[PDB]
Amino acid sequence: IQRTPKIQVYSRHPAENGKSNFLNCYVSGFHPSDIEVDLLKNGERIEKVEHSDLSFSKDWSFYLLYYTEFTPTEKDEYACRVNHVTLSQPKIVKWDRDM
Amino acid sequence: LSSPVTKSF
Amino acid sequence: SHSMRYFYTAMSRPGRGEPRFIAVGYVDDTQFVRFDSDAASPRMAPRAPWIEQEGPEYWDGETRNMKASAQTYRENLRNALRYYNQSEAGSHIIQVMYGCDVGPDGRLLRGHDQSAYDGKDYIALNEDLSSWTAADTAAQITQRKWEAARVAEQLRAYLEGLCVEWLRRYLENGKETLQRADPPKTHVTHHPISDHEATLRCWALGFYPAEITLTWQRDGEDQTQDTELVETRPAGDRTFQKWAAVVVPSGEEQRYTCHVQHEGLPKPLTLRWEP
Repeated sequence: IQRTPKIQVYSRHPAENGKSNFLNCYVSGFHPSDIEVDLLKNGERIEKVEHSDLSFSKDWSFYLLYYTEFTPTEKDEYACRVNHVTLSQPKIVKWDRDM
Repeated sequence: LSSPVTKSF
Repeated sequence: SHSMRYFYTAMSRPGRGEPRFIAVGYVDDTQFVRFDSDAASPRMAPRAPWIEQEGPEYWDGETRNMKASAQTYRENLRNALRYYNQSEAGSHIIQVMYGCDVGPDGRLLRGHDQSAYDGKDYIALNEDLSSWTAADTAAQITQRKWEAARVAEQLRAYLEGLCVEWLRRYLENGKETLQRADPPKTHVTHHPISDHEATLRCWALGFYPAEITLTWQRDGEDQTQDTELVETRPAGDRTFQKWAAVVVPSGEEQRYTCHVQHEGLPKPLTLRWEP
């Protein structure tokens, strides 16, 4: 059994330029459990990233929330990079403040 | 509180 | 009504050490405990404020029980490998979820105990709390061992006794958050895509429990099929977020209304883009 991850990149609170917030990367629906998740700032890996405890849904698929403290600006680009046995190349999902 | 019941396969 | 659930994941990793065992516990949508066997010193740990008030016999008892479980699950991984005649080279996973549901009066409504092997159902305790449903020949070996060993009688005693007793306790202790529904903070945003279309996005932020219904209506007509509805996602603060967006033709925005139904709302909300 192999299930590819669903990925959502978003903030804890509505984005306000220069106001502190949390950048989240929610990965869910995957199997097996081994997964690599990185949050990016202008294409570079953010080092202070935490994650929730591995849990799973009623269908046995795993979910994890990866999160980091961040301050949105007008020019800075944020993204989440995910790797899993199901992925040919890592997947990069850009942060859109309107999503 | 978790289950104390042994579930040996 | 309320529920308590435990989730166990046991994963082998040949050439990479002994199997890993992770357990998490929930009351309703609130994670309240965790255990991970990879930790230097594995312990059942709190994840919600209202559980922090449980005494050390609780945490020690839970840690002991989790380690005995991690050990049973490593043996179970070896047994499953023999039952399935699998190679010692592949990584395998057993998952388990069990717990109880109680009604508004606190009486046991239903007990649960389900296990999976490599992401597939393996064996489950039936609602009668006295018999098992085994998914395959391998799981039947387990079922017979569990019938001989009176495992269902033991689980029933747990589900009708301790499980219910403890859930009642957690609900009283966490009454301020577990029994107080946090309504969503709502707003509608508008994003021109081109000179002829625009996205309307209805936000429901900071709500608890996770159960919500966010729908768009155009002139009082449901737009489920045309609505991009993201899966309910954790805000990271024990509350949830959800949004439902619709791409609308420019000039139609005022005809779209977003409808929010949630436990914490006395009456359902109706929102529009307010320019």
